[PDB]
Amino acid sequence: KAKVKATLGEFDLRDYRNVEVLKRFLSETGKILPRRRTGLSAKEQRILAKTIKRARILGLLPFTEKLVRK
Amino acid sequence: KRQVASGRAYIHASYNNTIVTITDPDGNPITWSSGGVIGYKGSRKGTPYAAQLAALDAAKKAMAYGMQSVDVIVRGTGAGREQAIRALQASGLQVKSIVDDTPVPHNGCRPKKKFR
Amino acid sequence: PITKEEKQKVIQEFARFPGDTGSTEVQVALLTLRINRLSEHLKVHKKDHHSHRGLLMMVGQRRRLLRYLQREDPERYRALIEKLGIR
Amino acid sequence: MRRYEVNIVLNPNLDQSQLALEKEIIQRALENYGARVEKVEELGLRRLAYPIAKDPQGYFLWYQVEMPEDRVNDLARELRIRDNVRRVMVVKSQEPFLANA
RNA sequence: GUGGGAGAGGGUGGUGGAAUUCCCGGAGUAGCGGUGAAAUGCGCAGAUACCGGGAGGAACGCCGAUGGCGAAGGCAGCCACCUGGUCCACCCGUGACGCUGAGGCGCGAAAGCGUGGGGAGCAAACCGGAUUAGAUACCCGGGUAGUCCACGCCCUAAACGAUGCGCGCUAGGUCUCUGGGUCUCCUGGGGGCCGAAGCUAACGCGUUAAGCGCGCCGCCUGGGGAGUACGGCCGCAAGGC
Ligand SMILES: [Mg+2]
Ligand SMILES: [Mg+2]
Ligand SMILES: [Mg+2]
Ligand SMILES: [Mg+2]
Ligand SMILES: [Mg+2]
Ligand SMILES: [Mg+2]
Ligand SMILES: [Mg+2]
Ligand SMILES: [Mg+2]
Ligand SMILES: [Mg+2]
Ligand SMILES: [Mg+2]
Ligand SMILES: [Mg+2]
Ligand SMILES: [Mg+2]
Ligand SMILES: [Mg+2]
Ligand SMILES: [Mg+2]
Ligand SMILES: [Mg+2]
Ligand SMILES: [Mg+2]
Ligand SMILES: [Mg+2]
Ligand SMILES: [Mg+2]
Ligand SMILES: [Mg+2]
Ligand SMILES: [Mg+2]
Ligand SMILES: [Mg+2]
Ligand SMILES: [Mg+2]
Ligand SMILES: [Mg+2]
Ligand SMILES: [Mg+2]
Ligand SMILES: [Mg+2]
Ligand SMILES: [Mg+2]
Ligand SMILES: [Mg+2]
Ligand SMILES: [Mg+2]
Ligand SMILES: [Mg+2]
Ligand SMILES: [Mg+2]
Ligand SMILES: [Mg+2]
Ligand SMILES: [Mg+2]
Ligand SMILES: [Mg+2]
Ligand SMILES: [Mg+2]
Repeated sequence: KAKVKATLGEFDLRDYRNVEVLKRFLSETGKILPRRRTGLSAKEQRILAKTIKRARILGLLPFTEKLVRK
Repeated sequence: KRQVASGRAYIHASYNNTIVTITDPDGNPITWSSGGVIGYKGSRKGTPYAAQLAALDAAKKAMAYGMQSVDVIVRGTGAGREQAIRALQASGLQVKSIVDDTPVPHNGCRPKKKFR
Repeated sequence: PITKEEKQKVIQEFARFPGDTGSTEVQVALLTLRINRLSEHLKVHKKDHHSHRGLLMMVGQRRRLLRYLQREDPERYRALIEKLGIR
Repeated sequence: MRRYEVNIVLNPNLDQSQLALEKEIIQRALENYGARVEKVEELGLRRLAYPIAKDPQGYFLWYQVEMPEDRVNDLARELRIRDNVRRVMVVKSQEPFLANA
């Protein structure tokens, strides 16, 4: 149940262009994962947010998705 | 009369009623049902039993249309929302996947007084 | 905004002597620069109130330092004022 | 003058004549608004997460540039005029804040 | 002064997706909606549910917090431009240049007013359906002003920390935001919770003072009458001081 950053490399938080890493911070849905599960810090999380949103505008990352099972 | 084989199943659940629509893979409806479709009239429609009977009605109506493989879409929180799906398990239809698509806004619209 | 080039231009223009950053003269100059900047920004954007408060603050400070200067040596005051073309 | 990043996403199905055309127009606009190009990364065809203009994919261009600040918004306005250009996002260049490093 | 920092601080222009409503098309029938239960309402002129396309307005989910910013009112999608406040480090510059502040001037949630736009959702009034002894209300279906933008007015409030501003002083502990550091920790600057001394009628306050002092401004003097009367001023009016 380890938090994201815990299993992850050394990466640029301000890079909107890189999906490979950023996707990992999103949820099953398109939601942006809370700090509890992203293992980040205040400033960290706060930069990640704006970065993700940037990506989203570019269509690289989902605004939202659909849930499965249920 | 189309003999539609595999198709899509949508379940729209509210607290006043539960209704079901079954469609072809590109989404166009085949047959449907609801709590009012069967006997029930008033609040009785929002009950789970109504949901079961509804899902089943739609199911049979699909059987006659030559339906077998079905994917499920569920929209809304409501009583017997689950029971609907439970009925489609025993529908005699193979249920490939279940998905919750329930629409939620990013807060565009001021809701009704009842809702805030 | 105000770049460092412009800054230093002003400071080294108004310095009482080399290496003087903080003279009353210098302060009032810098102030005045930011003042004229802001007010030109308020020629348009008339609805920006918060900045306008800021400008009130700046004005206040400037008028204060000038009051000091003219209290201590009136000549430097005349000089500065006539150089900048103010109050 | 300051350092910015121009992000351009345009229609994926372009003929090479069409592509070179659109890129030519881009270059033209850049030269016309006084933007010098420090470097460029073209990643081209990519799968969008949501369809943009009825289509699942998009063609991607990334420019690092330097240019007068006052002209930037105009530059975006101009770059979006082209029909074939679906997305234009200009950002200010920023130092790479890192983590877990 | 220099060098760094955080931020929904303000103004302008762009711009992205989710949803609602409407319109167009596909496919599809007998109801949908709604409540404690119901009815008005909508539906064979084809609704509800489902798929694709379009139009338009308003507000920005997750991130989001017990968080951040601002003097207050208040400020949340993303981008750029214009711009305010503020904090730390270095000990570099001026040399008491300081604090408060009756008047004045400016800002000032919401509702309200004027002129002109805009109008999706919501919704005073209002039109209906219920409930009830009655329903002029709660609940349900509609619906105008308004809510939105530009410009000009209004100047109120539980405008709340019901706690004026500045400075010095008086144990700590714990959580936190944000800088620097020789980075189990120390040191500044914000946000909380416990508690020393002390205060307080009590509750409680307690380095974010309601403690110990100093400066300056505002204000109080039993309740009802009454934020009413007269007068003045401001206001298009409502009305405000
Ligand atoms: Mg019902
Ligand atoms: Mg275009
Ligand atoms: Mg802002
Ligand atoms: Mg803004
Ligand atoms: Mg139709
Ligand atoms: Mg009819
Ligand atoms: Mg009828
Ligand atoms: Mg009729
Ligand atoms: Mg319209
Ligand atoms: Mg929240
Ligand atoms: Mg408040
Ligand atoms: Mg700033
Ligand atoms: Mg010294
Ligand atoms: Mg000396
Ligand atoms: Mg003062
Ligand atoms: Mg006001
Ligand atoms: Mg208003
Ligand atoms: Mg009006
Ligand atoms: Mg309504
Ligand atoms: Mg109503
Ligand atoms: Mg006092
Ligand atoms: Mg540190
Ligand atoms: Mg503060
Ligand atoms: Mg502290
Ligand atoms: Mg005690
Ligand atoms: Mg305490
Ligand atoms: Mg004190
Ligand atoms: Mg007291
Ligand atoms: Mg009396
Ligand atoms: Mg009154
Ligand atoms: Mg009298
Ligand atoms: Mg009078
Ligand atoms: Mg009059
Ligand atoms: Mg009144």
